[PDB]
Amino acid sequence: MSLVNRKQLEKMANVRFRTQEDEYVAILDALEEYHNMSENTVVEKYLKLKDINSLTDICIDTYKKSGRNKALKKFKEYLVTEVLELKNNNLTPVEKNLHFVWIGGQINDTAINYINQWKDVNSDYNVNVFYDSNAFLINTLKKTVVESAINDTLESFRENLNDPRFDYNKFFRKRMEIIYDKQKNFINYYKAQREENPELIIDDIVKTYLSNEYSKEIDELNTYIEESLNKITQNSGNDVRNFGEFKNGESFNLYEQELVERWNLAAASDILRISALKEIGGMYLDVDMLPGIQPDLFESIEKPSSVTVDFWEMTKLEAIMKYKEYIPEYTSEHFDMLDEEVQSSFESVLASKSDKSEIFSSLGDMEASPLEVKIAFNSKGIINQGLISVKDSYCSNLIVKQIENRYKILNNSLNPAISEDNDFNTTTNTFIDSIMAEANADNGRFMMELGKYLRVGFFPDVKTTINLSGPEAYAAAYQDLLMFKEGSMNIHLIEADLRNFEISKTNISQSTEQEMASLWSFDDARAKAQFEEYKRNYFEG
Ligand SMILES: O=c1ccn([C@@H]2O[C@H](COP(=O)(O)OP(=O)(O)O)[C@@H](O)[C@H]2O)c(=O)[nH]1
Ligand SMILES: OC[C@H]1O[C@H](O)[C@H](O)[C@@H](O)[C@@H]1O
Ligand SMILES: [Mn+2]
Repeated sequence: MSLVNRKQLEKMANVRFRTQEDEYVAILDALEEYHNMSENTVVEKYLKLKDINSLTDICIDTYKKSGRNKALKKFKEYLVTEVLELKNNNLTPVEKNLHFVWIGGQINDTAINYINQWKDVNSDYNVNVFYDSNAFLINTLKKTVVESAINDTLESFRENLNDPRFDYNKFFRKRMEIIYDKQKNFINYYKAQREENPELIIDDIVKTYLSNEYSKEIDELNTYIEESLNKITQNSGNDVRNFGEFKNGESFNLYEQELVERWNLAAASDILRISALKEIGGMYLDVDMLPGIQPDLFESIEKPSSVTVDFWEMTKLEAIMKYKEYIPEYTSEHFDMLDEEVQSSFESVLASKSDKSEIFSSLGDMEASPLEVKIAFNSKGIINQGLISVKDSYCSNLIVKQIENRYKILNNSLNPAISEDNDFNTTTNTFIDSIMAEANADNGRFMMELGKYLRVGFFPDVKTTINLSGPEAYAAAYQDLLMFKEGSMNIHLIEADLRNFEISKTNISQSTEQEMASLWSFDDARAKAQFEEYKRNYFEG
């Protein structure tokens, strides 16, 4: 399963009676010396593969009317196969680090209780829980602002709360306008202050703002900052403000854009996590992820037919937490819908086990390609809630580059829109017009997905983050890898290509309670339920 030799290819692209051009002879040359490269690093072999590819597309280019073009194009495919061979066969130890991120406010007990499960079965792994010591008040800032906007929109309706269609669609639309205006009022303040006193940290600007505009007590905010700092210190805290390579890189301004202006802590988390992986190596996990259940644990209990495979994965966890109680206040919602007979079997199995290690598996020694970042999977494809990479992996670099390039395209259209000082609607329309003018056949779908950006976290079903800093940057990077290029914007890879980068399902339990509620986004059914709750509160409060 090695790949084609110098004269093995030379008989493949043999065209009768016609001379061998310089750029063709370069392919063969580079190909032979690749086979003498069993001294070189895994990266050096990829870069030799990239170049053979860069010479082959340059041979075709110059000779559009060449008989070699059929074999020259079949060779380009053999090169892809070889990357996949280079990746799977040449594995190095993954650094024993677990990376979590919680930024924007205090860490809640739930996250720590999830994190501690990883701690309890991975004593040989170092754990970082990343926080930003300048920015404990963003979550407070957003919540105050959203609630102020909730109350203002309801003040607008009220005499029309009954009817007709002052429905949940209309509410979130109006609320968006108010939110935009408040956010832009804060952003303007932030920038006025940073220009005046460049020494002021995020939280200083924020608490002064909350005091001036929402009558919050600075003393209580200060107390909150001090408690949050103490709590994260007690829990493997690691400060973004001491991560120097991150502070000084080209992604820090983007990270702050998301933190300070957009209040999207998931997008800020996306930008930081890949950088942690690039700089330290190891395994990244969202705080709503729990260890993998032992393969042979529930092997005696059979999934009944009246149950989703995903319902079953949820119940497996809930049965562990009902009987072993590892995580307090874990839901039993789905477990309780089972039979007597089926609930009995779970207790009976969760009985013969005494150690947490008989329930949850350990990561132990892991290995990956110096080329790759491994990514978790769910039914909708790849997902960056789990990631594995060795320090300075080739992909970690390609993913960083993808994210920065995606932001460069966004900010190029967004910023001129914003720096005209208009309301939500006009700014949206200018922004979209601009995105539309810069769109082309290469970046089309991605551009369509960018136009909802001003609404992220504030309106139902707005997922822009996925295309900017999330899973799509990862797919683009894998395509960069497999196509010997950089800057893919048009994803043509299918499921089978991406499967090469999967973390095995046994290493993570993804079907957790906290996974089932998104911190940066919300669907329509949730938006409807929220609307109705807010009306009641307004009526009763
Ligand atoms: O206030 C917040 C909210 C989210 N996050 C980060 O964003 C990640 C993704 O959150 P979530 O799992 O809700 O996103 P989802 O899986 O629904 O896309 C979390 O794990 C945290 O790392 C954060 O740091 N602070
Ligand atoms: O990229 C946006 C989000 O996408 C995914 O759903 C991940 O669960 C989360 O870690 C990330 O923040
Ligand atoms: Mn999640």
